[PDB]
Amino acid sequence: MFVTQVIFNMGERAYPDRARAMVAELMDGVQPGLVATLMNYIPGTSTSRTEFPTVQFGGASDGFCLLGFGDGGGAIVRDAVPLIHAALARRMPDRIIQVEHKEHSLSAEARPYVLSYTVPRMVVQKKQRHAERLLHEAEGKAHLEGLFLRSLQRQAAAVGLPLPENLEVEFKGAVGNFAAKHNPNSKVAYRGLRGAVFDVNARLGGIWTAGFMLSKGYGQFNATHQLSG
Amino acid sequence: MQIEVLIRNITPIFSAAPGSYYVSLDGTINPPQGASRFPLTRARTMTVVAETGDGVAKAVPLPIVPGNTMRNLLRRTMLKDVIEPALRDKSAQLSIGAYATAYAGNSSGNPDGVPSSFDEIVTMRAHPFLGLFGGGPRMLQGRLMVDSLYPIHQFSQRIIGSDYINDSIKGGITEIVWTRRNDPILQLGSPDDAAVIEGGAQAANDWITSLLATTKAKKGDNGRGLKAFNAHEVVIAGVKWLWRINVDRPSESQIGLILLALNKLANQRIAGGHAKDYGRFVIEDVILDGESVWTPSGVSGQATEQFFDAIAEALDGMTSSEFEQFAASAK
Amino acid sequence: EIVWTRRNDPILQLGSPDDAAVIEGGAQAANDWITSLLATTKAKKGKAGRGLKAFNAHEVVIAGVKWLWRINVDRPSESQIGLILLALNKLANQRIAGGHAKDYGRFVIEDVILDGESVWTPSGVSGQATEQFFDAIAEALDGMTSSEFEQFAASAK
Amino acid sequence: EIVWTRRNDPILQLGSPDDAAVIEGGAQAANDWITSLLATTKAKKGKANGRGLKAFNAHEVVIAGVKWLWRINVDRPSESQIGLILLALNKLANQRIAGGHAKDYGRFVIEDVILDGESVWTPSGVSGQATEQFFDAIAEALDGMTSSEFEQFAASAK
RNA sequence: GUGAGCGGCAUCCAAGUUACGCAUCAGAUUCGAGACGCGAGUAUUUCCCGCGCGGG
Repeated sequence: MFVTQVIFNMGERAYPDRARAMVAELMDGVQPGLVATLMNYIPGTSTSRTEFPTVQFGGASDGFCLLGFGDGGGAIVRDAVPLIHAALARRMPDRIIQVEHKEHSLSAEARPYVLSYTVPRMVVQKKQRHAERLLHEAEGKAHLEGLFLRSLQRQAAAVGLPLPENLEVEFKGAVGNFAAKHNPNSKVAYRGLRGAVFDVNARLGGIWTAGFMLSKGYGQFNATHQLSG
Repeated sequence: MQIEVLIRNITPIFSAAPGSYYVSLDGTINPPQGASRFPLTRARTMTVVAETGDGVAKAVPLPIVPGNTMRNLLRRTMLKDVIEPALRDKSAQLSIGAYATAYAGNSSGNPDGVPSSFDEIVTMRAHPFLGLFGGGPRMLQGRLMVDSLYPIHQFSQRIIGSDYINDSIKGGITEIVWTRRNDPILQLGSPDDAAVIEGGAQAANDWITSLLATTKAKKGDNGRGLKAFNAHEVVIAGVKWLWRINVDRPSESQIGLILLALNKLANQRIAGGHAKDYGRFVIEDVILDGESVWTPSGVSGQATEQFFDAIAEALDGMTSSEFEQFAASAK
Repeated sequence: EIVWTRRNDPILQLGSPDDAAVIEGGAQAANDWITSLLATTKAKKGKAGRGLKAFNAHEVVIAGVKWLWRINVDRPSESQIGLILLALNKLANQRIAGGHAKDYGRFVIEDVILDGESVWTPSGVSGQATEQFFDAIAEALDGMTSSEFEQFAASAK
Repeated sequence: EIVWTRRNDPILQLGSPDDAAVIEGGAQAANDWITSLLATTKAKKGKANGRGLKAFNAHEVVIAGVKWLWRINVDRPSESQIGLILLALNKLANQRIAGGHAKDYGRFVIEDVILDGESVWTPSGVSGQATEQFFDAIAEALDGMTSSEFEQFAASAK
């Protein structure tokens, strides 16, 4: 029930995707086993795994953050930080990279009270045939709480955490919209919504995630530091 | 010769109790396993029998300063402030063994095992310093009965008495003080900060990489690392204490020596917390066989002038020969 | 209760040139002492005369407990009872056992029971019931000579 | 239980000329005593004929508070003899069972006295209606007792 | 009917007196509750993982 969060203070605030590319280039030199383990690539290939990715990325005020879900992903992050830190030190000799490790406890429990949660960035579209289902909010809303519940169940199963069988998550409203871009060469921008708020009948602990393509660092939110309503 | 010294500490007293104790983040001493448990250095306590107002007697822990600590405080005051200057004025030097015997009662851990001649016994027991404390190779009985420092509390009334019932405190007099330790390198965030370090950024990054390497092991030592959050327990400030000194038939020189030490006692801290200025106290009253000889200028008045004259006369004719004979091993 | 006692090495606490100014040889003697201590410690640890540093414990009865002391005499004279009561009047001036350095053994008498009768006053053993004992022992002391002690201690062979 | 006992040389606890003032000769006598003690101790250590006053030994005792059974049988006694035994039992607790006079050893209290399967012990002592005849008989015997019987018993034929 | 038959080692007695586990010994030296959660990036499809639909 442990999710290991590691913060790298590059000195300059870093993009998620740019950080992913930079570390992938840096990892490419070092032992390939750790490389393929880190970016969830099958040994010998470069394919994204069907199963819930456990090691992912994320932004920070002065760098990028490592989020290793589950016991296995936490262990991978724990024995991978020294090598990536050494690589970062080698790559930037003009700045001092500093690392602090925060090992969190992950748990989720149900309460009769309705708990309101906010997510900064949301992605709800992958393919145009799926966007045909997203053509209007009438079909969009069901897809929304469906995605939230599916993501919660997926991460609970991946970390082996029992989840309240009587959950009812309800999307509340929207504030802003953005665009999600998978690769620099890709012209397609996926759907993106900012200031998303939803109601859930459970007290969420640790850090949870929702959206698509966990391996970049979008759609993340810390339930612990967000308090509640 | 009964001496009762009233002591009020203007800083907390920290006499650490031996052993490893753990405290939670909310002050729970020895908290149940599972929650955060930080090490706690408890304050010295002595279980004593006391009445809590219900008329029955029960053993309760009373935070004290151990009597041996106070005896050594008196010895160090006398030496460093009265006898060492007296020997330096005559340019007299104590040998290394004599210095060890004067400062700790003996020079080695192996006692001689044989008695001393009666002439030697009377010579040392008449000495202003060695008579008070004694010890040495051939173990000698000192004239000084130095007791522990007892706070004036409702729990010590069965011990100290009810004479000082006006200074008593009913509640607890201990407090948890939380200390930390941040890593110096972990505070470095800019390249110009580490310009003094050999290699600067490279050395700092290597050191933190080593820290991460030694931190990877959580569960299944050497190089623990400069990081800690522990706590210690201190007797709170302002509490009034009682120190009782009994002396077995002293000469006036020895009483004058003790009075001089009491005059210069406030210049030395009681116990522990040197780094944190703990142990600072002021003497509020000195009672010599039921009479108060304490003045705002210290121990003065015509009631104690003979003691000061005797100790001054003894110091003006004091040589290292007595200490050398006392510390000499007969085996 | 358990009291933890510690003994320090004065030279280890000696860390100023003025502190060693009183020692013969000055800093050289202290350095020799410290290095000899280090050598002895290393030899003893490797091996698997004793230095000054120590850490012990001694176990004491807590302060404030009441005790009962039973003194029985078979067919005593008035002078002997008077002597016992005189000793009990001045008994609190002496310590019971052990811990002279640390002022252990101090006590106060709460009551003295004399064949079922309490003869303890706030100012000691006083009262008409004890007057004859004190008078008899005073007379005996006024008539006390060393000849009895010398005759008692003289060997018969 | 085992009790440890010590003996001390009094001259070794002298610490002032006042303590030795009562001693004839005084400091000289104390010094002579201590010198003789040191010489004797060195001789005994080397040899390993007077003995000093320093002693450390132990003696073994039965712990306090344990209950004991004492069985007394008498071969067809007269009522005077039974009454005498009962009186001795009544005044027995004032005595002490065995050695240890200095340390007040041997003190006890009688809890129950059983006389031919029946309890005859009261808080006051051996009493009751069943013991009246014995006490009256022993009182009469004491009133009529004289030294003539003892003198005749102790007299030797030759 | 065995050199058999018959036959009380029994009575009385104090292990007791005297004796300090005591003298001497700093729980001391160092260290911040003050740091850590994104307003980071375009328009509609591209190699593919499970098999209309889930999803790099």
